[PDB]
Amino acid sequence: GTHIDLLFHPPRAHLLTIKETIRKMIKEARKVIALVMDIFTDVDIFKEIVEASTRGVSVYILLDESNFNHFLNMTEKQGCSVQRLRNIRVRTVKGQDYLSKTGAKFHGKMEQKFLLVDCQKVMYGSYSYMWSFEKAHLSMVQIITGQLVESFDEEFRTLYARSCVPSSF
Amino acid sequence: GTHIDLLFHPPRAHLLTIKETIRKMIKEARKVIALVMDIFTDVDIFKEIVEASTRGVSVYILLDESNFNHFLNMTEKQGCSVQRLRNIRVRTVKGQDYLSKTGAKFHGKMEQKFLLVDCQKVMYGSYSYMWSFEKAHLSMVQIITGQLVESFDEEFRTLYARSCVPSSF
Repeated sequence: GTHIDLLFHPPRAHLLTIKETIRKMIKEARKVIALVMDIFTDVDIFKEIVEASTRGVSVYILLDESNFNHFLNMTEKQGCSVQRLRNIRVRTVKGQDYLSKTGAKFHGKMEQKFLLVDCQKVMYGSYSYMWSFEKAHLSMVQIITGQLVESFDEEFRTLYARSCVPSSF
Repeated sequence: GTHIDLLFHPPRAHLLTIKETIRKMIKEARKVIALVMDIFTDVDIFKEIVEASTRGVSVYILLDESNFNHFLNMTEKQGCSVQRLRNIRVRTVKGQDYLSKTGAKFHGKMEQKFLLVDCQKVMYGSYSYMWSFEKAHLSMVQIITGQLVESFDEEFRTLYARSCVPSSF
């Protein structure tokens, strides 16, 4: 019962860019937006999420811990105190704990990127929400509907359980 | 007309790790292995691929250009002259050409990775073939069969057309 389409950046035969398709998915949200992302500095996509939250959509954002300050820096430059928006919850996720050969205890990264809307549609792939993925890199995503979406919902709830309030907050 | 299973690292409720599943896909190859990868330094996966090529399997490897010398250094340290293996072709892919803030010319990265075997099975996701994805990071892949595999074959041929002989050769 699963359907999958592919999109590329730079775009191939398809009408819309990956970024235009992200904006469409957020505009079409009725209930819930769930986002897992490694680096998030794109102001246009951020503005779309904030607008969704003002019309009553619940928004849950999970960001890689080591890159969180880039998101916080962007929201501040835009004049937005995001921690005051009650309809948006932002939390951070760490990778595995490991020890370096000088004995220090480090953690790695959450290497995971997907957008899950109304428990009904997913965008999954290698595109991160930053300028370099518009101007510099080659990337691809899947647009997913049907039974497989339930597996992405289960993984989002598992990462949300692991996630923490950001230390800056 | 497409079936998809999810695997995680660290593993969840599945018997094999992602790396064990990669080795199994390569051992089961009968005709062709097509790999797209951003960084490749895992000696164990490299040895499985070489073994497949001695079996008569045709192997095509596409690597991100900026990271290529990490792969070359690993093969040399293992005492392998990968140039000499006629059944393996290794080529590099560049991202988009762009101009930086200061006007310097750079190219971006190929942010893509997937393993395509015998034109009938794909592993697609965020796992790279390096130590950090075993011990430090969280990642996920899909095992894909059915009609969508043709779309990955088409994209591999398009990337192969774009790709170049590595400058380091």
